[PDB]
Amino acid sequence: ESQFEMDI
Amino acid sequence: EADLTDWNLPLAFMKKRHCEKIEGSKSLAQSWRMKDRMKTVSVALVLCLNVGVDPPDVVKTTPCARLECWIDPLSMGPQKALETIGANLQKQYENWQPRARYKQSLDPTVDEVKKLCTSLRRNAKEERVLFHYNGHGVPRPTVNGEVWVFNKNYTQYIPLSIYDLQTWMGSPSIFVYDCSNAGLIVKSFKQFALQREQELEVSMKNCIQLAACEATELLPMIPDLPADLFTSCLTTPIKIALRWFCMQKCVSLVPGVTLDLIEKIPGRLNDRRTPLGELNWIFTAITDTIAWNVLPRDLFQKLFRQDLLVASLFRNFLLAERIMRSYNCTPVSSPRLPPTYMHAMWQAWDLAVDICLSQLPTIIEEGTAFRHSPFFAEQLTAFQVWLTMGVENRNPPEQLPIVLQVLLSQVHRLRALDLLGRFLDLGPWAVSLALSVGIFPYVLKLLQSSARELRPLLVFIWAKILAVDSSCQADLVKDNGHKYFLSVLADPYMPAEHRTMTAFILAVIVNSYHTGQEACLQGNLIAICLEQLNDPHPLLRQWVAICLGRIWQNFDSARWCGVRDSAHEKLYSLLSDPIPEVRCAAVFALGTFVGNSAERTDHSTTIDHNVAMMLAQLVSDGSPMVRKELVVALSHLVVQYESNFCTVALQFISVYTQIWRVLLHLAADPYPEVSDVAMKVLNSIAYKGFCDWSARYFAQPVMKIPEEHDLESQIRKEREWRFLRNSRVRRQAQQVIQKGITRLDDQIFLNRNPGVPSVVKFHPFTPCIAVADKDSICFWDWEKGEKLDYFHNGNPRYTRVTAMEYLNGQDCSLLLTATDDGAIRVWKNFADLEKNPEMVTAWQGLSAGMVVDWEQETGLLMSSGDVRIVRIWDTDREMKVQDIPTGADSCVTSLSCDSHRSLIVAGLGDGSIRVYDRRMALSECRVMTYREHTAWVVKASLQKRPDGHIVSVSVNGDVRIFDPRMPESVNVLQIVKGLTALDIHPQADLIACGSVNQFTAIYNSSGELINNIKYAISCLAFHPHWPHLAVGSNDYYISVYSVE
Amino acid sequence: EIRMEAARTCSRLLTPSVSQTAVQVVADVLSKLLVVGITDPDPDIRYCVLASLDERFDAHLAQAENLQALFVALNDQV
Repeated sequence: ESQFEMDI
Repeated sequence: EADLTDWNLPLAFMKKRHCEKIEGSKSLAQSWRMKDRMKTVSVALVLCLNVGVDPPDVVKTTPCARLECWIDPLSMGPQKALETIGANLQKQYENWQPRARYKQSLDPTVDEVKKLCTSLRRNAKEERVLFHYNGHGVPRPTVNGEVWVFNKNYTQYIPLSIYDLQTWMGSPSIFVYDCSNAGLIVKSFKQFALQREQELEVSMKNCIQLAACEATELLPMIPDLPADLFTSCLTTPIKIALRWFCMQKCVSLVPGVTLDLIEKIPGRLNDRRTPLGELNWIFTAITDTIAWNVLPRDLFQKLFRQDLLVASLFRNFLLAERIMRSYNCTPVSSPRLPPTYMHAMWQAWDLAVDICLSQLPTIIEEGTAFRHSPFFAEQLTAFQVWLTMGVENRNPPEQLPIVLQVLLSQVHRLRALDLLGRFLDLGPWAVSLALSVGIFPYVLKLLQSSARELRPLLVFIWAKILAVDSSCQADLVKDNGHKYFLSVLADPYMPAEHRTMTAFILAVIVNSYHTGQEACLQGNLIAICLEQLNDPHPLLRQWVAICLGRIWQNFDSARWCGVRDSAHEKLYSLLSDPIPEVRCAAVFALGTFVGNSAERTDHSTTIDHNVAMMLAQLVSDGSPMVRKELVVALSHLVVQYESNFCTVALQFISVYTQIWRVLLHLAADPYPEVSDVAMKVLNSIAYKGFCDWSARYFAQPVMKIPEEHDLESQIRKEREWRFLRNSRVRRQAQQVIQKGITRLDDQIFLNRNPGVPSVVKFHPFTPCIAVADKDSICFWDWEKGEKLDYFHNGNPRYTRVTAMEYLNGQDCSLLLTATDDGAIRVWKNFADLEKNPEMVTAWQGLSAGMVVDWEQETGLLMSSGDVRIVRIWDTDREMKVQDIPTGADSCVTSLSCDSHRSLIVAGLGDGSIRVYDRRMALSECRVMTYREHTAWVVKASLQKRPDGHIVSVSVNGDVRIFDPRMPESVNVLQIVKGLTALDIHPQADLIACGSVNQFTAIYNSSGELINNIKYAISCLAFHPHWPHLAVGSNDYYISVYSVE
Repeated sequence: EIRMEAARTCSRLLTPSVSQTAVQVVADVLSKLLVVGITDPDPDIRYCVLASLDERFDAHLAQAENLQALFVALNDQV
């Protein structure tokens, strides 16, 4: 889904 | 003068300027809705090169390093070479998209390619497929794009053309051509596609292409660079970038840096804390920045947002252009981009690289800890500096794609969120930009973050987003979302401002999404609302009520629960709030409650009946918003009560009768919109909003500095000059008073009146002559005598104008015009009457004609006298009326009040003036009976002087001055004999009496009368400040008399 | 002579300016001064205009557009 490996 | 003349005196309809903003807003383009989701599925690796075979086209040299995938085993023999190179291309493409289906083909021929393309099409047909040609070790392509297959024998060649591949590759696809003259292949491909599309008329627009260099030029041979320079640039940007950097710098300013160190850099390229991951992080930010800042929107979305792999390849393509330029090669692509390698941003890249390499010695060498770069901090600083002036009529910031990705880490995230919030103060403009660039799905993911300290920012951000993107269909609610904001509002310790914003967010969620109207019930929002009614914050109470109403809408179970906890009664207790807005919210919520009763009746019809009564009393309220929302709520009630009005309407043509009385009173209100809507509701029954403003508030900018706090504002200067004008006019009047006054034997004004001058009034400044007829107010310029326009009052045939006044002695007052039928029509637009005759409003003063007296320094308005009582309206709060039952027996008088105390005078009745102090209990109303005028009293009034005598006129003409504390102590003059009225000017030794004939009579306080002034009489009016007498004669002219 | 002495005049007149309207006045005048500082064929007026850009205007010179004008100024005949 995300284009980037986000940190939640 | 202007220092005190600028009083803290608001206008009674000042709030109208805010209250009548019953409006919505606009939506957004919403380009973020990436409806195209076509992903890539599979990849084909066509390694046409034959190891150890030198085509006749080429003549190599000793430094022909033929590295491909950084691996040159011409020593190992052909088979190991092919195996290793295939494995390495597999591994490299996996780094950008692990999930694809990879097929290899090393030295194919024909049926291999056909079978591969057929299998690819069978696996998927809509999803794109990647394909690339190596294309080394084979002859140069022809004008037909022919490509030489070999049959395990270099002489046994087959030139496959483009058409066969186009036929085999029909689905959407990406092609990459690492040939010498690849631009020839692309050009011939587009020509062939044109021919195919023409035959289809007897696939284009579904094809992406990247080419190594132009048709008229060949790839270079460099001793140090890989032979597959284009492939490496598109595939492994960092290694080639650093290596080119070390080889290309003309003068090195960082000695010790060498390729041995470059081949030993510690990191992973997927850990932002490590050096290499940080360097990728900077690289990605810079390239996205350039791409966003040079292209238009649609191309940007197509290349950088639809697909991950396409975005990565173009991101690397820009670096490929930069590097290729220095060796006389222009890469070629499907839809062309503007030339980008002059952009200033590239300099930043170089600087960043240097800093890392500047410490690469002594980290590898000795193990010293790695230091982090200042790049993102500086970019945030630049963005802030742009914000500090933040004008929206210029370019937007260049750094916005950088802060977008600063949000994705966990180091600077708080500061980036703060700056994004400041950027989203701000207007729909900033919201549109920040929406188009992206951001929002990442914030939706942050909603699920465990960091509660992120709560106040996110709320505010969302408080703007839903304020502008009101049409958002609640993707947050799907991933909890609503529950998160429920828990947010559940906090009592959170500030009232953020609680109000969370209440608005919950209101929008319930309004705009049906499953939101279910989730509000799932989490028990009704109880939380009823708890939050106990807060002085006005908007929070309004949103509590609006949330309750919207919850009750379209659900009977919610309505039942509202009954269960006595929600409607607690809401009814909200109707004691002075603020009209909160009471409008309560009215709306109660109307929705009854409307969603669903006519279940049971016992709750009684409750519904009570709710009708709960609103009926509010007919006593004069507040315009409340009146309008009352007629709206009564529509929401009669939607159900029309089931039984079919019988009861004959009364109009218990509860239903009172509803008819309510709707008829609202119909009878002079206010135009309220009366019109009430008449529509009455007609609809008989034959058979503020929420928008409140939501509109949030989308407005916050932290606004008023115009009047800007010292050089034109408003301040204009106000000061107007107040100086008014003060100097009053000072001229005071000079006239102080220098001594003679008989008003001079003229200032004399002009025709179109009709009866029934009432005459003026300003306590430059006194624009206002005169009321039966059904209009006509104006004349006073200093010059020029006649002006008139306002037609719309009075009935049985209605005159009985009084006039103003709502300010210093500023742009609204003229009140009080008529026989209890109505008051109001407008300040007598100022520049020739230019702006648009009158403002009207309302009901009553429920001796009608007379109004405004208490300027208390905010009250005293009203008489068709009723026998005194009606005290308050206009600076809930617009209610106090009913004072005096002892008068009929229509009373023109009332007056000495502002030093709460002293009121009244009476045209059975031979007495009734004077009382309102501070006494208002159920006895003890009145000083002034019985010296036993005849029918006329015009009881007060002296505003310190002496404070009571003025009285008889019907028989007796004029008398009572001591206020002794009715027996009186002074008697009896001047109105053959004269029509009386008018004292307490600031001057002037008292006018008019005449029954064609002259005018004036007399001094000692009684000295003259009867020969000529410049019967309906009206007499001394100016409030000038000692000048206005005569509204019965010959339908008006004249002003002045001191000589 | 008008250009020289009146550029000096405006440079002195914006000593006291700083409310929002004053901020807009400062911004507009600085734009009108920077354009003269670059484009005017006479060299002396360019030199004097660039010399008059006192430190007190730094808050406006840190904007991007004015920085671009200044960075163009680095390469010149004089």
